[PDB]
Formats: sequence, C-alpha cells, structure tokens
Amino acid sequence: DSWDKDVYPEPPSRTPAPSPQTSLPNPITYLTKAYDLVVDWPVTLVREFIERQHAKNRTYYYHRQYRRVPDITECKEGDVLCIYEAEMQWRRDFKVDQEIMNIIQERLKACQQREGENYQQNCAKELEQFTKVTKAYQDRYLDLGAYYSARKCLAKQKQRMLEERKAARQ
Amino acid sequence: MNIFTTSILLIFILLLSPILISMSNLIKHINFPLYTTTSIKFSFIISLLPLLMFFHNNMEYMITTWHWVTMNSMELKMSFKTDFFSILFTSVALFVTWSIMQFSSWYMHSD
Amino acid sequence: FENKVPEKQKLFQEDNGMPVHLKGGASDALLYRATMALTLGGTAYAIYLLAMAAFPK
Amino acid sequence: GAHLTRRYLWDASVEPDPEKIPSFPPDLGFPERKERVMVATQQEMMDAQLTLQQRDYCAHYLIRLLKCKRDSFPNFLACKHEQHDWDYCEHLDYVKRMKEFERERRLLQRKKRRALKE
Amino acid sequence: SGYTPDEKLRLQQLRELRRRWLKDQELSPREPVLPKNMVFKAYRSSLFAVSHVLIPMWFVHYYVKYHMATKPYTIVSSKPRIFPGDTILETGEVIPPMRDFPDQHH
Amino acid sequence: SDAPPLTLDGIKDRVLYVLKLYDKIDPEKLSVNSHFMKDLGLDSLDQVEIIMAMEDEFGFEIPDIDAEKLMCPQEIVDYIADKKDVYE
Amino acid sequence: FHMTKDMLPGSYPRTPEERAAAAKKYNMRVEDYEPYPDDGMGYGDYPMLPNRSQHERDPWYQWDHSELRMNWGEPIHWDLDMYIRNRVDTSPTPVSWDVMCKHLFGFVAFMVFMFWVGHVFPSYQPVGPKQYPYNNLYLERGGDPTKEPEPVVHYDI
Amino acid sequence: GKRLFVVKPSLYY
Amino acid sequence: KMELPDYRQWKIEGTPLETVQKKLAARGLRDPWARNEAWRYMGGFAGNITFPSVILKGFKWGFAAFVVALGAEYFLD
Amino acid sequence: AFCAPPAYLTHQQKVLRLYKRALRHLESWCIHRDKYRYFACLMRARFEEHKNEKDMMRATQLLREAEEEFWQNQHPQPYIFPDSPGGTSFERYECYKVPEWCLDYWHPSEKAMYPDYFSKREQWKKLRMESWDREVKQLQEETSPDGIMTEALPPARREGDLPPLWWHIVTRPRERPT
Amino acid sequence: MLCLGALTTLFTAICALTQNDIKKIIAFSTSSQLGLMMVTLGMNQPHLAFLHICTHAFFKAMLFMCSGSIIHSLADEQDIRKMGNITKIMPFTSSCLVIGSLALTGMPFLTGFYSKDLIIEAINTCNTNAWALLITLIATSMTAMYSMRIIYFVTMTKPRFPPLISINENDPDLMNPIKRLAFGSIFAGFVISYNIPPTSIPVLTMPWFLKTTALIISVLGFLIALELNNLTMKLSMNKANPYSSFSTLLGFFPSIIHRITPMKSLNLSLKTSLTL
Amino acid sequence: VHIQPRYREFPQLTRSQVIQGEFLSSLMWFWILWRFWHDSDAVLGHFSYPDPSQWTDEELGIPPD
Amino acid sequence: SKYKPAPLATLPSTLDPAEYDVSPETRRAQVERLSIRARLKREYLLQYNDPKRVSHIEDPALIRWTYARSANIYPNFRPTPKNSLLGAVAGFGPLIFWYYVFKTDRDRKERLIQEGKLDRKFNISY
Ligand SMILES: CCCCCCCCCCCCCCCCCC(=O)OC[C@H](COP(=O)(O)OCCN)OC(=O)CCCCCCCCCCCCCCCCC
Repeated sequence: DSWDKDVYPEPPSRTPAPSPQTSLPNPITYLTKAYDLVVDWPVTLVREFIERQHAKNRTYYYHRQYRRVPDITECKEGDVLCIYEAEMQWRRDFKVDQEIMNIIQERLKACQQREGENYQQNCAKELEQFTKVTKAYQDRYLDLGAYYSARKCLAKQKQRMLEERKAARQ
Repeated sequence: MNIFTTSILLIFILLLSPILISMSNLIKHINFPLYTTTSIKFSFIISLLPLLMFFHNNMEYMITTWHWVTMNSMELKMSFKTDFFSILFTSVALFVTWSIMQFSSWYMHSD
Repeated sequence: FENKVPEKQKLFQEDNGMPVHLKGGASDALLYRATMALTLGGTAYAIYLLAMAAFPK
Repeated sequence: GAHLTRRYLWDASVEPDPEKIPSFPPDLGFPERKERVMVATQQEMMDAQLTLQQRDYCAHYLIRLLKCKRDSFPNFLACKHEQHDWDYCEHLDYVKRMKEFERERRLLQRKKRRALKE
Repeated sequence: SGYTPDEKLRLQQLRELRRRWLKDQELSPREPVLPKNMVFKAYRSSLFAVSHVLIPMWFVHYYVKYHMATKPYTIVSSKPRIFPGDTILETGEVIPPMRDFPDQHH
Repeated sequence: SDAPPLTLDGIKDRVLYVLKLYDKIDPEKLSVNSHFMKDLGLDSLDQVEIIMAMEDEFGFEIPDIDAEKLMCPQEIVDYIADKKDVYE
Repeated sequence: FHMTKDMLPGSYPRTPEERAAAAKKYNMRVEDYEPYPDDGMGYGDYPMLPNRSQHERDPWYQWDHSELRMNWGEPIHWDLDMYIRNRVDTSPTPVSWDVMCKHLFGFVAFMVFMFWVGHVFPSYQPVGPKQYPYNNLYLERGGDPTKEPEPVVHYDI
Repeated sequence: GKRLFVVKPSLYY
Repeated sequence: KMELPDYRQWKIEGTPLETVQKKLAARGLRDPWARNEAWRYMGGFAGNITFPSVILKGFKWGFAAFVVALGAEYFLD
Repeated sequence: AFCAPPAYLTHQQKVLRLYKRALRHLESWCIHRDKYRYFACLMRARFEEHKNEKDMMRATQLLREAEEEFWQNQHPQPYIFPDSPGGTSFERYECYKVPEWCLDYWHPSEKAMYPDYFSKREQWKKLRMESWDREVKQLQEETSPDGIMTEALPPARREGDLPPLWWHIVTRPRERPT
Repeated sequence: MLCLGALTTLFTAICALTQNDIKKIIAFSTSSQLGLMMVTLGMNQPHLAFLHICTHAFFKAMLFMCSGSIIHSLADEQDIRKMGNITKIMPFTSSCLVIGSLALTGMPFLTGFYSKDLIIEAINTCNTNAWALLITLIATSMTAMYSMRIIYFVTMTKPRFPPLISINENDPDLMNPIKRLAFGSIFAGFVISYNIPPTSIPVLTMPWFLKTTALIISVLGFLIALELNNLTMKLSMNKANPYSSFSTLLGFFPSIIHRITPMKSLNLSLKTSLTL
Repeated sequence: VHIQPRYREFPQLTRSQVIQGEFLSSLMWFWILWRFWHDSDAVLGHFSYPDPSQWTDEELGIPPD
Repeated sequence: SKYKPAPLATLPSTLDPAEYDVSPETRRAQVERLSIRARLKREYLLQYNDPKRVSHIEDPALIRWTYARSANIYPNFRPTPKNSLLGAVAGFGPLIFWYYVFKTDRDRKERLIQEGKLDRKFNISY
C-alpha cells in the first residue's frame, strides 16, 4: 500500500461476529474457502515470485521539487523573463491545486459510499471541508477564462480585495 | 472484499470472451452459439454468487477499476456501483439472456 | 334528432339465434353479466346477514 | 372511500384535509397526554443502517427482523414471526394515525357546533 | 380473360428454362471440395471451466488484490449492519442490547 | 427439420383436392386440364373464390392480375411451382 | 455519360414548342407535363409530379428500382428523398385525416382535463401524517448538532 | 438432404 | 412422399357448418366451400375447448400433489 | 407479379378486384370460419343479384357506391399474408437474394471449391451469349412501326431459340435461398 | 411521473385490446407494465418498481419465447386470426403461455403477485391523483382483458391455420429454456421478495375492497373479455365504432405524428435551408 | 426428433411434450394451492381493518358537550 | 360518413370520381402512357440483359433530378418580393430571436452575480 491515511483517511472496520441461528451450511463460507484455496494461493505465489524478482532488481525514483522563484507581484511589467518564471510557477501551482480538489472530491465520494444511508450525518465534517475548499477555489481560480494566467489571477484577487476593503469601510 | 469484485469482473470478462473468440478466427472450427450459451450460463452462476452475498450481509460496493482521464478538477474514472439494483438485475438479465440465447440457437437456424 | 328506428329495426329481426334480451350487442351481454354478478352476490350477502342476525356472538 | 365523497360532495368545512394535521392543540380534550415512547435510539439506528423512511416507531421490530434474516440467511423462510411482529407494529401505527384523523375530524365538528351555538 | 397464346407460350418456355436453372443449382456429392469426447460433465464442461473460467479468475484476482487494493479508494464498501448483541471482530466490544419491549401482544 | 419442401405432384394433388371439395365441380369430370368456364361451366366470381381457396391453402397471396390470368388447375400448379421454385 | 445541355434541365418554358421540348426531354406527354409556377424558385422546367409518396405505388409490379418502386426513365419527383418508403407516407387511411386529428386532440385534452380534475380532487386515506421520532429525525436528516432545534412532540393516542 | 448452392459475394478478399 | 387423406371423408353432418348451411337454405342460398372448410371440425379438432378446461389444465394432479404434500407435512409434524 | 399491368382496368376486372378485397376484409372481420362462410355467401348473393345489370352506367354507379361502402366498412387492420406486401415476412430474404454476377467476381480458390457447378455456369453463360444476339434480332422484328405498345414480350417462334429477355427472369435468386 | 405513467399504461392497454398481431399485443403489454412501473415511481416506491422490473422481465421473456415457438411452428404466421386449437396441437407451448398470462394478470402467489398486487395496494392506499388511480385500475383490468384475448384467440376455438401441419416443438433447445423461464415465472417472485431486505415499508391495514382490488378487477376483466370473445364467436356482424378504430389504429398517434413531423421537418429543410 | 407432417388431420402428439406440459401446469397449480393453504394473505390480509365510527369519544379525547 | 383526403392521406385511386366519369380522351391518354412506359421498359430490359455490358446502367432521370436539385436552382432563380421576404425572415428572424433570448438570459445572469443574489454551489469548473 503506497497510500497513507493522513491524506486518504479511513475509519477502522467494525464487522459483526457470525452468529448462525440456522443449522444449514453457508454456501458463501464454502465458496469463499474453495475460492481461497483454488485462486488466492496460486495468485499470491505468482505475486511473491514477482516481488522477489523485483527485490533482486530493485531501483529507486525520486519526486521532483521546485524552489520558489520570485512571485509575479514583485515582477516588473514587460520584463518577460521573470514573467515567464512566475507564470510557469503559477501553472504548476494550478495543476497541484486541481489535484488537491481531486483528492477532496474522492474523499467525499468515499465517505458517501462508506456511510451509505447515514451519509447525511457522518459526512458533515468533510462536507464542510469540501465546501471550504470549493469556496477558496472559486475565490482564486473561477471566472479566469480559457487563457488563465498569473496576471489574470492577480487582477481578480486585487479586484476582490478592493471590493472587500470598500465593504469594510462601512 | 476480493471475491465480490473478482466475481463482478469475471462476469464482464466472461461476457467479453465470445467477442474476442468471434474476432479470433476460430468460429469456423468451433460451435459459437453453444459456446456463447455456456458462457452466459457461467456468467449467470458467477452472478448468483454476489446475489447470495448481498442477500446475506447487504453490502453495497463501489469499484473503481480503471482511471480514464483527469481534466483539471474532474476525474473521469471507470467505476461500477455494485448495488442492490445492479446485482439483482444482473442475475435476472443473465438468466433471461441464457434462455434467449438457447431459444435463438433453436429459432434462427437456416440463417 | 333523427329517426333511427328503421336501422335499429334491422338489428333485432335478425334470426341469428340470440334471444330478445341479447340482440343489441356487447353492451347488453356485459350488462346482463353485471346484473347477474350483483343480484346473486347480493342474495348470497343477504343470507349471510340474516344468518348473522340469527346467531349472536 | 366514504370520507372523500363526504368531503367533496357534502361539506368540506367539517371534514378535514390531510395536510394540516393536527389543526388543534394536543392537550385540548386530553387532561394529560403522554409523549410517545420509542425503544430504539439513534446509536442502534445508525448501527443497523435503517433507511430514514423506516426510522419510525417500529424500528426495534425492524432491527429484530433484520437480525433474524442476517443470522438465518440460509433458510430465508425463518423470520415469519419477526415479520408478523413488525407488520403488526406498523398496523398499530396506522391505526394510531386513523385515530388522530378521526379525533381532529370530530374536533372540527365540535368547532362547527360551537360556532352554531355562539 | 385468360392467358393469350402470346404469353402462355412464353411462360411455358420461361418456366421450362427455370426448371433447368434450378436443377443446375444442386450440388454434387463431392461438393464442397474442402482442402477424446468422454461425456459432457467430465470433458465438455470441465475443460470449459478450467480454461474459460479458472484462467480468467486468476488474472482478474491479481488485478483485484495487487492492483486495486494498492490504490487508496478503489474498492469502497458500505459499513456492515451492526445489531444489538453482536460482537465486533476488530475491536472486541459488545454493543448493549435493546430495551424491555413493553408491547408483546403479538 | 421444419417446413418440408414442396413437390410438383404434391401441388397437383392439393389443387385437385380443393377443386374436388368444391361443390359446383363434380369430381368425375374434373381433370388437371379442365378449363373453368369452357368445360367446367363456372363464372368469374367462382374463379375468384377458387384463387382465394388456393391462397388460403398455400399461405400466400396470388396478386390480382395473375389471378385472373390463371384459369385451369394446370396453370395454377405451374404458377405455384414458379412462385415457390419447385423444380421437381 | 453523353448527357448534354439539351437533355439536362433548362429554364422555365414559355412557348408551346419549348413546353413540348421539355415534355419530350422529361419523357412525358405534352398534356401530362406541367412545370412549376414561375415564381423564381429555381425549379425551372422540372415537372410537377403529383405529391404522392412511393408507398402508394403498386407493390406487386417489378419496378426497375424496386426499393424506390419506380421504373427506369420515368420522371422523378422533386421530393423523392422525402417521399421514399423509408420516409413520409401519403397513403389513404381507413378513417379521415381530420377525424384522426380531432380524435387525438380530444383524447389528449380529455386526459389533461381529467388529470387536472384528479389533482384538484385528490384521493387519499383517512389517516394523519407519518409519525417520526427525534424531532422528525433532526440529526439524521443533517441538522446542526451545535444548534438546538425547536422540539417536535408526538403524543400517544 | 437435397442441398442447393447458395450465392455469396467474394468474401475471399 | 406424403399421402393425402380421402376427400370423401370431409362431410357436413354435426357441424356449425351444418348450422350455417341451414341458415343459408332458409334464405335460399347454398355454400359450396363447406366441404373444403369442414376439416377443422372433425377428428382431433372436433371438440369444444372451454376456458375452465384451459385454466384448470393439470389442476387434478396439482391438487393430488398438494394433498400428498399436506399429508407429508402432517406425518413429519 | 409475373404479368405486367395493362393501361386500364376493365369494369369486370374492377368488380372482381372489389369482390376479392371485400371477401378478404370480410374474413378479417369474421375471424371464425363458419361466420365467414355465412357472410361470404351473403356477399356473393349481393354480387349475383346485381350481376345482370344491362345499363353499365347503373353498373358503374353501383360499383362506386359499393366501393364507398367498402371503404366505410373495411377492417382497420386487415389480414395480410406474410409473404405479401405489408406482411411480416415481406422482403425478409432480400438480404440473402445475392445476384448471380458475383460468381464472376469470386477468386479461383472459391471457384475451385465448386468445380462442376461452375462448369454448368459457363455453359449457361455461353448459351446466353448466342441467345442474346438471336433475341435482339427477334425483338427488332417483333416491334410494330407505330401505335400501341405493351410490356408483354413474345416467345421464341422457332426451334433452338429462347424467349427474348429470359436471363433476368430465369436466373433470378430463389425466394428462400437459405 | 405519476400522471405520465398512468396515461401511457391506459393508452397502451387501449391499443392492446384490439391489436391482432401477437407480438404487437405483447409489446403493448410491455408498454402498459412499463407505465405501471412509472406510476410506482410516481409514488415514493422505487424498490417496488425494481421488483416489478425483474418480474416483468421473466414474464415477457417467456411470453415472447412461447409466441416465437407458435410462429415458427405455424411458418412465420404472426397474427391471432390464423391460429387456434393451440391447447390441443401444442400442449407444452399452450401450457407455458397460460402460465405466463395468469402470472402477468396477477394470479396469486406467482411472480406477479409479489410486485403488481403491492403496487395496486400502494396506489389504492396512498395520496395520489384520483384520475390516475382510476385509469391505473382500469389498465390492470384491461391487462386481464387482452391476456384473455390472447388466450382465447390462440389457445382456444377451432383451428384457423393453413392445413399443412409442420408442428414440431420436440427440440430440447426449444423446450429447456421455456422450462427454465416457467420455473422462474412460478418461483422467482416468491424467492426474491422473501430475500429482499425491508425497504420502503408497506401499509397493510386497509378495507377488503381496497385489499382484493387487483384480484377483483383481474377476475372481472377476464369475465368481460370472455363474454366479448363469445359474442365475436356469435354469428352477428356489428358496425364498427370510433372507439375500436381509435384502439386498432394506435390512437392515430403513429399516423398523425409520423406523417406531420417528418413532412414539415424535411420540407422546411429542403424548401428553406438548402435551396433558399 | 422430427415427425411426419399431416395434411388435414390431428398431428401425432409425442409423450414428452404432453407429460412436460401437464407437469408444468400441475406444478403451478400445486404451488398456488400450497401457498394459499399456508399464507392466505391474498384475501383480507390478517389485520382486520377497524371501523372509525365505533371508536369512543373518551379515547379520542374531545371535550364533552 | 365521407372520406376526406389530405395531402398526408390522399384520396384512393378507385374512390376518386374521375375514374368513373371516364372519357375516350382519357383512355387514349392512358394508352399513350402505357406505350411510353413499355418503350422505356424495353430499352432498360435490353440494356440490363445485354451480356457484353460491363458497367452499371446510367439513369438519365436520376442525372436530371440531381442536376435540377443542385446546379439549376441559381440559374432559374429570379428575385421576387415574396422570396426576398422569405429569405430575409429565414435568415434574420431566428438569429434576432436567439440573440434576444441569449442576451436577456446573460444580462439577467450578469445582474444576479453582480448583485450577489445568484450563488454558485460547487461550480468550479465552468
Ligand atoms: C399529458 C401530456 C401529454 C404530452 C404529449 C407530448 C408529446 C410529445 C411528442 C414528441 C415527439 C414528436 C415527434 C416525433 C417524430 C417521429 C417521426 C418518426 O420517426 O416517424 C416515423 C416515420 C415512418 O414510420 P411509420 O410510417 O410510422 O411506420 C412504418 C410503417 N411503414 O417517418 C420516418 O421514419 C421519417 C424519417 C425521419 C425524417 C426526419 C425527421 C427529423 C425530425 C427532427 C425533429 C427535431 C425536433 C424534435 C423536438 C422534440 C421535442 C420533444
């Protein structure tokens, strides 16, 4: 499992004990035992062979990290070099933000499927999280257009800040 | 949690098997209607297995087999909602289609 | 209003074998089954109510 | 039913409508009225995963029937007694609803008699 | 009226050639010139089960366990029904039972 | 299996069977070459009824113009054979 | 090919000799040929064949174009592609077109009017509402746990 | 059996 | 080949076609296709099929199996 | 089908067509066989009692009134034979009625799969090859210089000769090829 | 949804009383039951609708398979006017056809009882449109009537087919799937309905005329259609009426709509867009 | 499997078809009779629908007048 | 009780009154029509049954139909007030109608967002 519960949370499973009041055999248990003994053992043997071959030939890969270039707010008008630097930095942050929203939506769908009927009550805290992240995404990226850019995002943020400042006057 | 998904995907794989057989250039040697009828009846049995499991524990499943594409904040993934309606209609449709396939092998002869 | 007597005078003198109470068509047969189904059902319901008056709890 | 033709043909002032039920205070005519008591509480409701439609005052019988079915899943014809208990609880709830309907209908008739007496 | 002698003679000759053309549509006994059964339960249905069912079982189950459970939120199930009197396998605690059930008329 | 093929002799036998079951034609005078008005003495309404009987037997409709063209059981047999492709 | 401008369609005929030439080109009779009115709609000398679909043609006849039910060389209707057998039908009906239209409209209006009648006069049972505990399931339907709702009280009867 | 020749297009290509 | 029956067995007696023939002879009319039509009312088709005979097909053996099952339940319990 | 329609239908042809259509719609209405036979004998009596009309303008007027009554009293859903147009199995096997000229386009391998049938096939093609010139000559002889011309075709009027334009009639695909 | 489903089940039952092709009759039966399912979804009962999905699937599969065996035995003959005496000439097909007709009409404790009867109980005992209720009950009665029409004109009376008997239903590839679908249409509704987890709780406290409503209207529908069929057997011609013409010509909806909408659409296309 | 066609007589009926048709019809009728004997909730239910008029004003709790 | 024909449900060819009031001029017209049909049928049958033919049979009627429907319309088009008005309506009226529909909806939407009354629930990918 390459994933972890700090980013993909999951409540611990609480399954009930089998309490068969009837005397009839359970075909589910019979078929599960037969399915394990016939299917799961050869599959896990093949997977163990594959994993020991991987351990024989093990390699490593790294996750690239970019240092922070100067932001577009300190960028001079018309100097296209650091304009390009801040623009590609903003594009990288935009793609990361898209994936952040993807994780949050996946978490919400997982909550709904796990809770089933009780999704109106037990999904409340990540529904609030989804509402907050959706509101912030609408504050930073909505209505930019097809040619979204760091300059357009900054203009939208400046307009919204001016509106909030004017509303804070009274 | 593995037998359920394996059974559902085996239903789909058993359905797609006669199509690959049809494009595999051995229909001229094998009995395709009988082969497909046996495929549908086996799909019916491996569809009865999650029917019994849902009749026991009433578990509803969501299986995300394949991630198709990611477009900004919208992630198109090939997902199956194995639900009460899905399981029961799958079993009923497979039984009915097995009957129709045998009836078709009888009916659409000299074709 | 139009004189439709002679055309209805042809639909009843046909010697087709149906008795006089059934020559008019399917409406009359439906109505005769209807008056059988509530008279006999009513009579059977009548003798049950009389028996319930006859035998207290 | 006879209530429909009496409302739509005889009079609609004394015969009620199904929306605003009750239209009278609950203590009117009852010297004391006890709160309706429920067996199951929200924790076993959530653990039994009942549908919000069926989380009514027979949820305890519903949980008993579901537990019987999950235990004796083979030989599914084994919870007839629990099914009858749950159905009779639902029948009692339906009779309670009819009692409330007839009570407020007679209260509407009493209001008409009061208005005629005034 | 009936067939004219112009047309009755034509249909007699046309149908006579129609019999000959349909006669020639027949096939010779050598036509066309093309250049371990056991029982049904032991061979016909057993070889199908170990090839068209058992072999796809293994490839599917490898993808289900080692390529679906490794991704985080792929196989998600609703929580199982927990009734009073049940015992949790993972936790080990017992949920307390219901109330005293005042109504037992039926 | 189903739908056995037709034969010329079977078609002739069935056509003569229905023409024998017709009341206005005496079965002793009836032959395969007996003309419907010349030596059987029928009329055009009887011709239409005969064609309808053959149609109701063999389960398919003879079109109208061929129907007035057909006038003896030999012609009717030939038409049935030509329509259903009975070469023997 | 070998089709020239004297066999291709031309302009609207004015003189009777032009009309006869157009009829001979379209392989019709002079009396039967009748071109479209000269309203400048691009029809030219193309004939006004009667607006009858191909369904009404004789089906027992061996047409040269059996799918189109047409012979070879006969003039083709301007609206062939809409009057083919896969498309609009103009065949006579056993009951008149206006009778069918008024019967359909009367049926639809009767259904709509009686649906409105049933909506203003609903049919139900002599019962009250369904009783639901815990403030009509306030927390189950998604209410705020911190806020305290107005209590909904149901009494035994 | 009396089998008859069936006419088919060129499926060889 | 397939052999036809003898057309002379196709008669009119005891048939709704006789009823039709009497009704036509009351009007001075004769029906000539009656003998051709008569094969549907003779032999194995000569019987009045009724709706109880259609619905209650197998009802005798169903009732017998029901009584046997009731006796088996009584003997087991 | 096998006979080409004339310029106009005669009065007798119209009367017989109306009689057949009326009896078909009569059996469609009657369903039951004894009822159909009774009402068909009644309709035959009607046609017989209007048979011997001598005016022929009264006959045309009676035909007009009879067809108006037929259009008023016809079955909305009449019985159509399955092989007849408008039927259920009409034109069902046209997807299998493959024309005979694709055998000219088969490969030598598929031709070698059926040797003697194909030998009979070139025999038929060569017979068509002489008969075509003979029949063009005959059809040029048979054409009248001017006047009425119908769709009927002459037969072969001498020995060793075939009826003109015989190929598309004789070598048509079978009604049930498969 | 409630009004639309009631309208379509009423209309398709109306068409199915006077349709003559057996596949057309059972297709309008399919559309009527689909309308009943749309009514059930108009009420807050989706699980009853899905139960009737499974029930109707079993019924229509076996009904069309039996009809196809009749057609293949009678050499592509499709309408009921050229059938008859099926109870004696084809006993297996007639028996399974009768089983399907009874189960579709709602003979008790078959597959149809556990969905259709609960649907009628729900519509009778919940607050809905009154006219939709009345035409739904009428549609159930007419379902009984056209099932009786099929049973009469196919399995009863005298033979009306062409004389040459090519009847051979002895093939196991024909017999076995009809047998499996008959086992389904007898027991599958019981098995499924007793295996359903309890959702969308029903009401069972109701008067006798609101409880046995579906059975009563099925019985009267069978009786009315039996008397109508006996009158059609009776030697008398009645003049046709616009009600029968409307029902036979599918309410004139195909003729009117399929002639006016393609005509104006294609005429607008050619005479305006392309040309003009 | 194949059987000889008949021209105008009743066809010869094999035993397998009549026995299996009778078996299916008898099985359906046995199932209906068995379920009607065991759980006869097809008629009247088992709940005895009350009459609202016979209820008393004291248990309905209206003020007396 | 009279059949009323329509453009979509035409009059039957044997219920029309012209077939019963027939004239010798009409009979000669149908004789001539049969003659023309027979000549065309004979020509097509000769071309169809020719064995030396190694191509499809061209149809001058189809060629004329395609030419009239495609390449002759603008040579035979003359501007009249009627078709000028028809072209102006068919080329501008739908455009103006959809302009006003979309402009009204978009102006209402823009007004709602600028006054803040319209909320966007989870619309993040527009
Ligand atoms: C109580 C409330 C009641 C509410 C009621 C509401 C009613 C809504 C009705 C919505 C649908 C109306 C339009 C339906 C058109 C159907 C046309 C069609 O497919 O007709 C088929 C017909 C040929 O079929 P037919 O002749 O009937 O049968 C074969 C027998 N030889 O003809 C053909 O096949 C012709 C070939 C096609 C020609 C082109 C058609 C283009 C259509 C474009 C339509 C665009 C607009 C659609 C708007 C839909 C709005 C919902």
